[PDB]
Amino acid sequence: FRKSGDRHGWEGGVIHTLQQAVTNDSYTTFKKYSEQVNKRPPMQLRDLLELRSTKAPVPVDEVESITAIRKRFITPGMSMGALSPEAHGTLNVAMNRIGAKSDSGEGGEDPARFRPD
Amino acid sequence: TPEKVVNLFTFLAEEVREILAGLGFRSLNEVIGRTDLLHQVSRGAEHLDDLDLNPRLAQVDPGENARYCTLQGRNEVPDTLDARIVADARPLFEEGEKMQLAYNARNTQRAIGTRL
Repeated sequence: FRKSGDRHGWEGGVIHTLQQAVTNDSYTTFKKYSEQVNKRPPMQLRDLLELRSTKAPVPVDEVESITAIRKRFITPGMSMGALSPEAHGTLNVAMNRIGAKSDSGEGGEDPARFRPD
Repeated sequence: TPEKVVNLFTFLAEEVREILAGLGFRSLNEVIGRTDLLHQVSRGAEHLDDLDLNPRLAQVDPGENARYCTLQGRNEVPDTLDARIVADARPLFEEGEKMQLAYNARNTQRAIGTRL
């Protein structure tokens, strides 16, 4: 990235906003981050598209729970070599905590981590 | 000594068995509610009271359903979201690991998180 350069996916304000929203644990800051991300010129194909429905708006307290949807996300493979044990271990435990599935990535894993502490 | 209570209850049971035997019937499930087997007598020819227990001796003819508990097992109650909670928290019962869940509640969810 360079100020004289063109657009980019990960800018500076974006990353600072995301990190502060995660640390502070405040959904309003994450909404601000999402607005700051969506309000840029088109960069990818999916941006050219736009949603459209003909139904009626429904109250948000009738759709699936948060966990029923979180059970769908995963984290792709990350190698134990190109990462530090700390980061991959933290990612693994954080994904196993809420029920979603993490990955292993090429490069095996420590067998000593087969049973919980 | 507990044997005292043992023999007490056994003697009471034998007495009621003999009483129902002499009465004529065969089991207790047929005399419950047949309140026409009772009659009122007087205390004596000296008190001259007019006690009438008739406001009890009447009863209502049931019909189809019997006069006792014909339904074994308790009457279950409708379950709240916590049941679905149990279905999600299997690792907490099978391996013992932490869990973090979240839901949208309403004022029609009584006594949440009790079965857990």
